[PDB]
Amino acid sequence: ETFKALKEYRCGQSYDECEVNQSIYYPNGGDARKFHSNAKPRAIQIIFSPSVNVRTIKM
Amino acid sequence: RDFAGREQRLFNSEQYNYNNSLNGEVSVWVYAYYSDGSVLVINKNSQYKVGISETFKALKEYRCGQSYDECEVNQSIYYPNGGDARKFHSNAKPRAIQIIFSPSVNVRTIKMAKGNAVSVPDEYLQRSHPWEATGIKYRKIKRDGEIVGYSHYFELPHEYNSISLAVSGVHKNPSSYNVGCCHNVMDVFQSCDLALRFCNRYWAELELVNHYISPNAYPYLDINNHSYGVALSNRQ
Amino acid sequence: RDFAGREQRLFNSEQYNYNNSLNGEVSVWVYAYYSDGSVLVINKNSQYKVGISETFKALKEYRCGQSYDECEVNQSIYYPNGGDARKFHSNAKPRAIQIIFSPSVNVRTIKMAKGNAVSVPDEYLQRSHPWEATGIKYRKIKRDGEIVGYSHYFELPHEYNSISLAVSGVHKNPSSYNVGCCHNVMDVFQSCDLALRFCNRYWAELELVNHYISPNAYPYLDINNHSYGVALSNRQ
Amino acid sequence: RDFAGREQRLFNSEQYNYNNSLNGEVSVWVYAYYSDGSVLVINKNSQYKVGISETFKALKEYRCGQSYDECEVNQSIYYPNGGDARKFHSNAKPRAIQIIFSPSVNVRTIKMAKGNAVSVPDEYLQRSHPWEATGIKYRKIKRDGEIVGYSHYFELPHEYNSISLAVSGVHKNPSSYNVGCCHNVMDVFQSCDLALRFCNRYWAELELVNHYISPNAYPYLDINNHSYGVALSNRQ
Repeated sequence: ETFKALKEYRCGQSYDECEVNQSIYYPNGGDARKFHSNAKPRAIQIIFSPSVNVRTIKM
Repeated sequence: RDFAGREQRLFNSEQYNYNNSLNGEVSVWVYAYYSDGSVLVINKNSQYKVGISETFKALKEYRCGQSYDECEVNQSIYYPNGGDARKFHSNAKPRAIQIIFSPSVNVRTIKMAKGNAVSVPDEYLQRSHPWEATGIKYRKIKRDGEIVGYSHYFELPHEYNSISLAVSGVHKNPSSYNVGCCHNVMDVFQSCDLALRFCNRYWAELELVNHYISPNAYPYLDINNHSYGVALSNRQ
Repeated sequence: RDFAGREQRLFNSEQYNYNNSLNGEVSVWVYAYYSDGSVLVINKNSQYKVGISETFKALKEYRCGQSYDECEVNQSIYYPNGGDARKFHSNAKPRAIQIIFSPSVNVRTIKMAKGNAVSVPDEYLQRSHPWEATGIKYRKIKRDGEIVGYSHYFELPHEYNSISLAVSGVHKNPSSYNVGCCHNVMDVFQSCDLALRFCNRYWAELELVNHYISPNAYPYLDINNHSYGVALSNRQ
Repeated sequence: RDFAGREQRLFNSEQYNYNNSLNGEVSVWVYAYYSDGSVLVINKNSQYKVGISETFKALKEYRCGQSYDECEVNQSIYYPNGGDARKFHSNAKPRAIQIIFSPSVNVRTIKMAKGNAVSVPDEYLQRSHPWEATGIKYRKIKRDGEIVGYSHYFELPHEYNSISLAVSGVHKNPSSYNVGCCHNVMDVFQSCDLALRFCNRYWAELELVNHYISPNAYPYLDINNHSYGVALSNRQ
């Protein structure tokens, strides 16, 4: 996934968040009205099924 | 005895050489140029081999935060007079494309499928070879006598230039070790999963050079034929 | 014989001392910190004594020019499962609070009522003392060895930290003259009417420091524990 | 020898008695009842004395997340035929009011200023006493023979019942210690700053009883004359 694809999207509920992205790709590159976008993930968890071979996992 | 000097030159040379090793990246970028002066970039970075494939509709200009008519434009491009569009020429169609590869590609492996608007490489499927080997057309992007990238640039200036596009290249490998043979083939399959994609639309080529090409040390060739990138081999 | 020097030092000392006199201001600020990095400030400035009191709803983030769901969030915070909200945690809830007093406060008079979301100080009214004397928790904000303000900072990092908040302090008075006794009591009642309030939401702590704290010569303690303010007593 | 029993009775009695001490809360609630069956509650909780004051406009129904016409309604209520409203009777006007005090009030100190729509207590300012002492009208809200609160209920069923409203009561003090005399007067001034306010609109009296009155152990008297609250003095 891209950076943008991991951000929160609430279907049925954007211009500012486009500029947030621009300001994250390059410092001071965007015209965003916020210091921290709450649509950014705070954490990630990766889970594999027990059928994986753990030694082959790559990130 | 100038060890700072020696280590600076080795640090840059190691970067050059690592990228060109079989442990390093190969990268492709597709730039689509619109009449409003904005530029869409799609980038993919992967080990072993890399490519990008987009539909006609995916290459058209989209300004996030700023559609029914453009849906009908598409219908009228798939089949003549097939849509109910209120415009002769959509300004969301790209006017030109530039394909850039990293210097770690082998240029002889570059392949391009430049289809029509319904995603057929050469008029009808029955007569289509699925790609063309276009490496001979790529120009060297050079800085300080070093090849920093490879460029293919083509205009789509005619009303009939309505395209789907895919491109692919393989990382150089001047060894006789086949990275896709039985010993490593599953690692190539994993590389498909591990490739990282980026896309964004910049309002102007200036913004593209200043905030995308340059900060990332990427190669670029601008509309005035000026080369951008960073030479590293045996350089301080 | 350097009269410019002497007068500069006296001008600053007079400012320090005037503020600490019974003719001077006492000021309180409440800063609420949101997860988007924005900061709401509420300030009150008054003679004799000063305070601020806000409801749970009043402390939540409001971006002017940029609601039904947040109304239901409130209902679900007043009573568990009492609302029809489409979110587990409202990002409009403050994550932290900082209380700052001017150096003219008497720290021993500081009182705080930190209620629950229905404005009850300590679980049920029947068992609530209406305030706590929290002065012992205030840190000195210092510049150049001078106390420029007093700070109490507390996080609300848990889902259950849903608060109403009031704070109050009295201007220092090392005299035995009671400003609230019969000779001056009506002037204290008028001071209630005369207090000036300010509130605003700044997009970042940077903007708060640059455009609110610093231009006004106010004390501040930032999230990196850095002190801001202006030392004036016997200083040029 | 049943110490669990004894301690349970003392725990409840201590709550009853603490609230009635000079260290405890006194609380007032104003309930405004609308024709759609919704109820606005305003609560204030403070030491020593407490009150609420609202304008005519502030008492009208507001459904958050769900105005020009209602602005003109106001104009036509301030002066007859003064507005351009598209309705004879605004359903946002309250139909009734209930004032409830905590049992820690002294009923003889209760005062109410029930003004007209332009906030004048009795027709013209020149002839207005600024309040009426209405304590004799308050009913005891009782549970198990214990007074859990005091209630004044009045309908506004006529088109001309268009009101501004303020109410105030003092915490009981059967001692001869004057809490507002010189030794404690500044603490009463701080209590003004420390009072906590709450307001909310519940869709039905059911929701008000279930999610506001009952969870908080507050007194209430419903439209069927049923009493709610918790008796604590010498009770398990």
